[PDB]
Amino acid sequence: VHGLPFLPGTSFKDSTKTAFHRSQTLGYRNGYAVVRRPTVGIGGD
Amino acid sequence: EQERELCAEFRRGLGSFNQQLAKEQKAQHNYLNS
Amino acid sequence: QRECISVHVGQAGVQIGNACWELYCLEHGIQPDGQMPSDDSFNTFFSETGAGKHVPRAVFVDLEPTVIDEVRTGTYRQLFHPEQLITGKEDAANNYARGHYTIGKELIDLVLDRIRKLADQCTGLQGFLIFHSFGGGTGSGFTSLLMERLSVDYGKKSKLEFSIYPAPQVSTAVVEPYNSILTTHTTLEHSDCAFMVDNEAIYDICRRNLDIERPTYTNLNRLISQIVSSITASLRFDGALNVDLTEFQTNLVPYPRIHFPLATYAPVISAEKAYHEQLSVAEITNACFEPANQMVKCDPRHGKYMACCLLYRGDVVPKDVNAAIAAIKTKRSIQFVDWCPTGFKVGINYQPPTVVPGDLAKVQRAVCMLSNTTAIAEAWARLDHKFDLMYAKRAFVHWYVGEGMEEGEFSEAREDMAALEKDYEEVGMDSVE
Amino acid sequence: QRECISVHVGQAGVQIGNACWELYCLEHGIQPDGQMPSDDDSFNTFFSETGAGKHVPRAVFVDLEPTVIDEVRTGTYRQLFHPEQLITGKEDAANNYARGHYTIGKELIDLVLDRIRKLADQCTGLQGFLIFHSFGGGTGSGFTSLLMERLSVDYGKKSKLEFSIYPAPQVSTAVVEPYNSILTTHTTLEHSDCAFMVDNEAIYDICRRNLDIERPTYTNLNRLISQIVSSITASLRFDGALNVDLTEFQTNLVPYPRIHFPLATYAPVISAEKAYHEQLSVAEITNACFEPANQMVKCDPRHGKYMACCLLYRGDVVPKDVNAAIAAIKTKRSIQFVDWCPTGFKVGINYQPPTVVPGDLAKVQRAVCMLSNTTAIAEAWARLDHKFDLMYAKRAFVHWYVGEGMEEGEFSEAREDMAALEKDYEEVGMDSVE
Amino acid sequence: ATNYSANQYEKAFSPRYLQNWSLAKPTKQRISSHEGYTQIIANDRGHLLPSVPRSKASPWGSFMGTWDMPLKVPPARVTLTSRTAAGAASLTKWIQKNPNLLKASNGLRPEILGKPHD
Amino acid sequence: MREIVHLQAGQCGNQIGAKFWEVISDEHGIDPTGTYHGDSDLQLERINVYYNEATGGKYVPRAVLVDLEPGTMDSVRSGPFGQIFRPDNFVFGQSGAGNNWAKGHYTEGAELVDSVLDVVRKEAESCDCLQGFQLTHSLGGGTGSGMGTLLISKIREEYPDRIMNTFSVVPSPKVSDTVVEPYNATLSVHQLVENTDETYCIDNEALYDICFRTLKLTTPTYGDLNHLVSATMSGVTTCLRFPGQLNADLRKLAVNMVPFPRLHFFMPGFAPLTSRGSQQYRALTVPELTQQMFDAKNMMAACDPRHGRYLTVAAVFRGRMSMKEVDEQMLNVQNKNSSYFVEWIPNNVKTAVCDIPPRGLKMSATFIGNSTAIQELFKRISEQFTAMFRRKAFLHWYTGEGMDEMEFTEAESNMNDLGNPVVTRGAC
Amino acid sequence: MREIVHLQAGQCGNQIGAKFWEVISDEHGIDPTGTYHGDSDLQLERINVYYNEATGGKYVPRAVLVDLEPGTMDSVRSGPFGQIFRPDNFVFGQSGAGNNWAKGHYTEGAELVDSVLDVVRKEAESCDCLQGFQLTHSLGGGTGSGMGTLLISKIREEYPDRIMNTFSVVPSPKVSDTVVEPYNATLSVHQLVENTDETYCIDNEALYDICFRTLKLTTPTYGDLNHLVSATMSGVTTCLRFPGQLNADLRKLAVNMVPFPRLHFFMPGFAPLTSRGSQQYRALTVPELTQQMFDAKNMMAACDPRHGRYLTVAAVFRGRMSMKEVDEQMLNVQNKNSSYFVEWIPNNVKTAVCDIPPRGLKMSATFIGNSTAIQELFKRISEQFTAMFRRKAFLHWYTGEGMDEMEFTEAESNMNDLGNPVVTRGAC
Ligand SMILES: Nc1nc2c(ncn2[C@@H]2O[C@H](COP(=O)(O)OP(=O)(O)OP(=O)(O)O)[C@@H](O)[C@H]2O)c(=O)[nH]1
Ligand SMILES: Nc1nc2c(ncn2[C@@H]2O[C@H](COP(=O)(O)OP(=O)(O)OP(=O)(O)O)[C@@H](O)[C@H]2O)c(=O)[nH]1
Ligand SMILES: Nc1nc2c(ncn2[C@@H]2O[C@H](COP(=O)(O)OP(=O)(O)O)[C@@H](O)[C@H]2O)c(=O)[nH]1
Ligand SMILES: Nc1nc2c(ncn2[C@@H]2O[C@H](COP(=O)(O)OP(=O)(O)O)[C@@H](O)[C@H]2O)c(=O)[nH]1
Repeated sequence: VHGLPFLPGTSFKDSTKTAFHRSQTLGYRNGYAVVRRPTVGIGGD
Repeated sequence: EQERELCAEFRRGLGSFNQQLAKEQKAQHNYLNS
Repeated sequence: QRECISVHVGQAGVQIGNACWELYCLEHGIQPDGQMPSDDSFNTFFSETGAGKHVPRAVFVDLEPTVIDEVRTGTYRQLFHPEQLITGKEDAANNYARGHYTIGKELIDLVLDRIRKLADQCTGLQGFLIFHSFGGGTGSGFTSLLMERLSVDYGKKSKLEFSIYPAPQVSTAVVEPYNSILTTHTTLEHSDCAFMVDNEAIYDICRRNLDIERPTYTNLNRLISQIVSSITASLRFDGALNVDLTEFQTNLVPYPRIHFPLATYAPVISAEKAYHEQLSVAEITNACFEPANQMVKCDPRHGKYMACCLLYRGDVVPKDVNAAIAAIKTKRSIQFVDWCPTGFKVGINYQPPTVVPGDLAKVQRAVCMLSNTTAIAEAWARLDHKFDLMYAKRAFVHWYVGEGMEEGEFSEAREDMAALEKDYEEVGMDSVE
Repeated sequence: QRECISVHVGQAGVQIGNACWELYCLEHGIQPDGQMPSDDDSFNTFFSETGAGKHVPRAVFVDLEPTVIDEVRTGTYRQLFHPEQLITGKEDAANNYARGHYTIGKELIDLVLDRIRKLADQCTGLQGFLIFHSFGGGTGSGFTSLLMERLSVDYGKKSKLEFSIYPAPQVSTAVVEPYNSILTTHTTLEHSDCAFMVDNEAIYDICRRNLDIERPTYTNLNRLISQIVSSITASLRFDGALNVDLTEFQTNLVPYPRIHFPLATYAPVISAEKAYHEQLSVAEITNACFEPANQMVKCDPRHGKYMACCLLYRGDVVPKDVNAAIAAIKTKRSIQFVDWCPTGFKVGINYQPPTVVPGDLAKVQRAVCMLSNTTAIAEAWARLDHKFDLMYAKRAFVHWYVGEGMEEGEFSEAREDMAALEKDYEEVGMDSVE
Repeated sequence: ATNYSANQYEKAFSPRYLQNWSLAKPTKQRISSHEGYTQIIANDRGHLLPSVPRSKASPWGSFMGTWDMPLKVPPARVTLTSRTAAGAASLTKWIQKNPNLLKASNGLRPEILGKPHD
Repeated sequence: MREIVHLQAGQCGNQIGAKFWEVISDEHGIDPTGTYHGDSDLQLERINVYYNEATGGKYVPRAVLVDLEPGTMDSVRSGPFGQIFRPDNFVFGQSGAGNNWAKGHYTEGAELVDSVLDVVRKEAESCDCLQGFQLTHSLGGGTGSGMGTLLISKIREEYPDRIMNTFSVVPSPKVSDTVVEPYNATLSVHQLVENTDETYCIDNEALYDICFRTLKLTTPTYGDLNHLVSATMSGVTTCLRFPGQLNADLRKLAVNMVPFPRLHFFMPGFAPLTSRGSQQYRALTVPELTQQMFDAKNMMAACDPRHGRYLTVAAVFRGRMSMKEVDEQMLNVQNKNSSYFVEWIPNNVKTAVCDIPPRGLKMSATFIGNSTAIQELFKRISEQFTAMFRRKAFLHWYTGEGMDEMEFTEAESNMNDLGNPVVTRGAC
Repeated sequence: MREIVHLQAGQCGNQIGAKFWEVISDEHGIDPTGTYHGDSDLQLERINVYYNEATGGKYVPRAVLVDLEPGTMDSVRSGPFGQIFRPDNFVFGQSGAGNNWAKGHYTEGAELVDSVLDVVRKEAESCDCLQGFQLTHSLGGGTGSGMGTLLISKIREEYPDRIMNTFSVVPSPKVSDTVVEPYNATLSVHQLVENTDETYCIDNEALYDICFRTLKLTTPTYGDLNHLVSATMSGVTTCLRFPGQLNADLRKLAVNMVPFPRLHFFMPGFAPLTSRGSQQYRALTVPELTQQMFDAKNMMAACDPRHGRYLTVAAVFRGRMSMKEVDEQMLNVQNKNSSYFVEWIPNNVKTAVCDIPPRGLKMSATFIGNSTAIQELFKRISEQFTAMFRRKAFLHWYTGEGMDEMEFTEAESNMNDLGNPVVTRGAC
């Protein structure tokens, strides 16, 4: 692996992901805004 | 988390129960003749 | 200490009783031969005799044989004491008179005796749950006779009258209009809560929510049985907010006269539609209001609610019930009377509705509302219009006059029924100030 | 918190519905049984978990005639749609708006509004109501009007888009279409928000030339309309760079009150063979959406001026290449644009590459969907009027309408307001000379 | 029912937060304190006292169903911006010529905003 | 031996009390049976306040559980801590109020007040010094509000010096649980205003918000609500059970709170209420306990303090904290929110700092508030009451038990009056 | 100790601030879980300006996330540094703004402003000496503009003596992203002019130019574009985060760049920017930093400063560097280019030089320029607004949500009455 600083220009993208679903960890329940903790991220992993 | 799992399971249990009843209830409707 | 005695009257009542007791025996294990297969929760409905036998605290009464002479040869013959099932020998032949004056004054004595015996083997009686059809003789005639004397004796004791009310269109009796007006004139000041469950309604609900195009009086009784098992789940099973029989009156009947609450049940699915439904407390509550899931053909939207009592049997988390009643208290479709700011009773139990090998499905949660809508004015108006299409031509008056009912009564009865109209209207008006 | 109730009304609808909800499913995994073959919450925009692991479509298919909906109650997707969400009736509506907004239509309205309420009382944040119909048919033009109006009475100022099959520019599959179409536009001119329009003749050609299908049927067409409903709703289902919700299409398109008839056009609609020779790059995909041979509504956008165009880039679209393209298209003096709209190009860059239904269209790693409100739709309204008049002149085929509940006069008030609509497109066109 | 206010906890029991999307009944914000007793307005049976100047609305609520509603229903939104005087007059006379839709439980509740160019 | 007699009443009372004793026993060691299987002897230094040792090292709870029909009592005996109570301390009947204050204060109440009073007497005369009596009840509904109010009145007459804290689930605002709730409440408060000392007010819609918005539970049970009321009911009586600097008992809380006789309806509130996933983003420091306790979203009574003035706040902190980190935060929360604190009273906040925190939490804090905003509750019940009495609604089931209308009318006046005192002192 | 409350409103504000929290978490050593994993003790020295302490060494950003559509916060949470914010600072509402300034300002955003200001109040009073607020938004479109300026007005009337920095993404000259960007920009600038003390205008076209011509990026994403705005963000709040000589915090910068209260719109710039083919051709020195700073290629707003005069200029350096070179370079640029600077302000450039550079560089430099060239941006919005407003185009929704003709007339006249004092300095 390659460890480079977070300076602009070093934000290389993985062009293998085809899954891009967002999960609804912000939603509403019986009157109230439940703020769930995310168990999955972008892609379902 | 464990609590939720038990709850979701009970729902699947009822699911199968009702699923069965359906078949054993549709029969009495197909018994309209006999 | 939480006992209640059932006084099933008429073929209608004797048949609603069959289903009711099958469900009561199932709920508490009591076998068809009265013997709980190896706790004290049946005492609300079943008393235990020395010889380990749980006998029913009930009095099935018909002014003819047949109906009850079939419960004594049925699968529940070793459950009912061979004295509770009281039978006459000549039906009241659709004549309130032949059930309040003739064939009836010859059975009231025995009935009240069996009631006293069952009512002396009870430390604390919550009340008498009566079952009658507002159409036939026994159903109208005897219920009155019984209610009037029941009052004289057990005075304060509650008297809940679960009853089958004439339907908008369908009807299996030409003398129904009369009988009805008559019974609701005598049981208007001697009854308490009178839950009305019209059949046309159930017939429809069945076809629509259960997909049983051609039902039968059974399919009906079973659903009416689940309504009663819901009113008496706290007097037996455990709950978060328990409601005694005594409560269903205090917190429902507004003014003495307006004692005719309506009925409705939730999760009425068919184990196949219930596979695509969530049956959440909100879904179940909003459905107990939907005009298509009411047990008396009458759109409450064209009326004004006076006191709805919503019972919840199953896994009902308290906050769910709150958000539900709250969303109702916001929708415009539902409107209430001005004199009733707070207008909702809430009873949250824990025992999931039981499944009697029949039609509905096993559900986790289920509700049962008893609203006192003013939309039932149409019913009284319709019913009286019919009593007037006939008591004008003096039709079928010779029958009642020839068994007692001095003609004069028909009139005084329709007069009180006209007061019913007035009350419902006025008790729903408003004040500019 | 991003749900969208869809009311599909009429053969066209029930049929575009089949196509739309198949794509919806293959995208989130929901199999033809609900049960998602997982062993996450994105599906909520269109589906509603029962808890038993069954995902039920959030839709209300409504058709006064059986047949169409009945083939959905007995087919691959027969266990997905909750029975009471497929509300058919008994008698048809004989291509007669009248028996769709007055007689054999005001009977199913109560139940459909009922179902729509339950599918709303379960949403934690409704975005709008996507109504799909055909301007040219009983239920399509009749039930929609009644449904739309009654909705406004309830859900008041709530979004209510309208994907529609606009009358054809020459083909047509009815003789009374013109009438139903003019009547419908009138009852929905003030009750609908942004009604998208896709003509069939157009898609027919786009399928013979760009998708190599010599004999296209309604399904080839229906499935392309499903790709458009995806891009319009993609932002609220998958992550992207410039999200676009279903409340912005009413603001960044509908300019003045009446004018609310955007037109649809898709990009990378190529065909395998002709994709082994194409760099389908942001620019190519964009320039194509503005070509007067792809506009899925035969209305040469050159014979008019653009009023507002919102592009929706779905896939691998470098944000910079978008700015570049829109610039190039702006320079091109061929494409025109009204003066009262300096900035007329809206952009939405999502990330989920277009989904491939096991059937047709190529697997593109980039695709756009334009929704412009060209003033060139005026020709269409004029053509619809020529037709309405060529018949109204001899009060032809009006007996049927007065034979339901449409008082002759209504026909006049309708075309009269359609003439107002045409005069409006003239004003919104002329450029202040000051 | 009066649909009172929970004061601090109202963002929960707002209509659109309790998943009610149809136009819902409003909530009463300020509670008015009165003093002393309140006189009886009715009798034992529930009938109003004779003096008691009564209301004029129907004793039942005006739920105007799918067959009682007027045809050609006016829109819920009307903002009269960039619209001519004749069209503005037509829309305003439409929403004024449908009165019973404006006063109903299942009513329209229109929003009439904007101002036409003189 | 400052002692306490917990008189429970009705379903709400018995149920809330069940959890009170569960919470209180866990802290004092008493086990399901009644044995001190606990550690720090400090948990046995002042067990007299709530327990009466019985030959055998068993500690029996000083609690007279009252009810009008053995029902919630069966559930109490079936629940975990249900054999801890003494069989005889359960006075019940055979009828039921049926949500009728009359059937609880006159009909079925009269023939069951002697039995309760006789147990209160055996449990009061067996004390070296009875600080007073607690009553967990529900103003909305019979029994708890009927038999309960009768009891308070009688206890008052006999023992007129001892305190009489009344924890009351007040008729919630948005949704109701009894139609005759307006009537019931109006009557019950007319009695409490003139028979009690510290009536805390615990609406339920409030507690529900604290459960879904603060603790973050997507499935609340009446049990979780009980625990929260059982924690406030515990904070008020910590200094009369455990050591600590600036100690403060029940009489002190009153003296340093009740301004003028009547004005005494307080609003409770706990402090370290946190989430099973937010206890990683917060910090248990006195500063934060101060903020949570003084935010009108933690109070257990829908009466936005902001629409009013605090005449006297009470803060019983349990834990080892720095007096100057507490004394200071009080001054600041008073000098930086002046419009919401009466200016005709300096230092409107008392302060107790006990030294044994609720097992599991480093520091805690209960909040007793005598706000002027409590008018909203009384003014809502009066409006709901006037809407009914005006048109004799559900009143035959009251005048048929004997209640004359003068009684009902009086009730409204007393309540309507009290509704003025609060606004007189809420605006200088 | 100084604190900054970070507000992020809108999709653009949420994404830019998410990248900024990534940047500053890398700078301070905060891992995605929220701990410290670093190398120097200079990172915890001034960490109490963007990070609140929690239990067990958790550092949590002091950021309020505001959006009327809870969908972009979802991607922010699903990103790498998602489990670092407070769940209670995730103030969202179920709604859709639809890019209406009217809907973000005079309707549904007004139903969220109360909860937002509650969270902002909590974060502001959880401090020792608050210095101000940093709001990230985009003028073009809704939510960031309408709701953002509503919070600007509310926070300004609550705290009138605190520095308000608005990082605003202005509408683009070449292409556009919302149809009603002239309307939103006109109303939002009308709100910004008499309100905020500092406004940094970032234009996306200028970001594309500095990503293609300077960085030579092949596939620039919004992460890349947001990163340079984040770099200017980290550069401006440097002196109160790391030690150095001639410290200049936000208020000192505001004093030294605004000569008049209305002239607070700035043009940011970062300039250790070098291409992938040229960092090994790079000739690292302070004069090339000045050269790559001042040239009209790294300006992050689409306003050529050569087409006007610099009113005021700031440079915040970051790295161990000599003072002679810095001082002589920023005298030399003014002495050489004399027509690009105002003559009535002698030496119209400020210098701050901190010691600790970003991890990966040895010298960094942040440019702030208050110049006459912002007249081009405001004028461009003026003819776009006038062409859209003469024909009453797209005014349908702005008047349907409640606003009026005079709103837009006043906004355009105010933006012209700011275009006049900008151009009067070009002619003295
Ligand atoms: N569940 C159920 N309900 C029934 C049954 N039979 C009748 N009913 C109801 O009872 C109503 C009529 O009851 P009644 O007319 O009072 O019967 P009756 O008084 O015994 O009159 P006779 O049968 O002629 O002696 C019908 O309208 C039904 O609604 C039944 O077998 N099962
Ligand atoms: N994609 C697609 N378009 C259709 C389909 N059916 C009809 N259309 C278009 O819609 C127009 C008429 O369709 P509809 O208005 O939906 O027909 P309807 O309302 O169901 O009326 P009837 O079926 O004739 O009773 C035709 O001119 C077609 O152009 C279809 O199945 N798929
Ligand atoms: N906190 C809490 N409140 C309860 C509980 N059970 C019931 N309540 C409240 O008690 C009220 C009704 O009690 P009530 O019917 O008067 O009981 P009764 O005194 O036996 O008649 C309802 O409004 C509930 O909110 C509980 O377990 N905990
Ligand atoms: N620098 C940067 N700008 C962005 C990003 N995402 C969106 N924008 C800008 O945000 C503008 C539109 O955002 P806006 O309409 O205000 O979103 P809203 O606040 O939800 O209405 C566009 O012009 C984009 O240039 C990002 O990730 N980084």
